[PDB]
Amino acid sequence: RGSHMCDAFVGTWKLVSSENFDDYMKEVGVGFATRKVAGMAKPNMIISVNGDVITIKSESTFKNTEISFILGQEFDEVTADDRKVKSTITLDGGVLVHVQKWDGKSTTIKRKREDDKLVVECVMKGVTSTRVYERA
Ligand SMILES: COc1ccc(S(=O)(=O)Nc2cc(C(=O)O)ccc2F)c2ccccc12
Repeated sequence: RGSHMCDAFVGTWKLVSSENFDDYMKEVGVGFATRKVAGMAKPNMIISVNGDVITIKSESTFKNTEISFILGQEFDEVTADDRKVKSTITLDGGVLVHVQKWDGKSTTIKRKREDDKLVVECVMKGVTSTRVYERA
């Protein structure tokens, strides 16, 4: 197989900034103790592409997680904060758009490349958070 545009995401990334994530987590419904421990974490994110399958791994002192998915195809995800969600990830103009659905709720996480960074923007009921990763 040849190159794909989404190979721009591939690599090893480290969190360098996080803005408003506590208020986002409150809107998502994350409990106090999990918010405090999860907000401290400075994860590494490892993204790989193999054929049609994209794999996103996160490693941190809080939790290790791994999702593998095909664009546009719904999957089951257990999130780092222990929600059991239905997830669908698509590519819209270079941006990975990830919708998580659970318990009648929904949140959207966008991942995009900007300069040498990977920018993660999430939104829940009007509350947004921005988390920025750099190459590790
Ligand atoms: C480290 O505590 C977490 C790790 C991951 C998730 S999430 O469900 O994967 N969504 C997500 C991930 C990122 C990221 O990886 O930076 C940025 C914004 C997000 F909404 C969490 C979701 C809720 C609370 C804590 C989470």
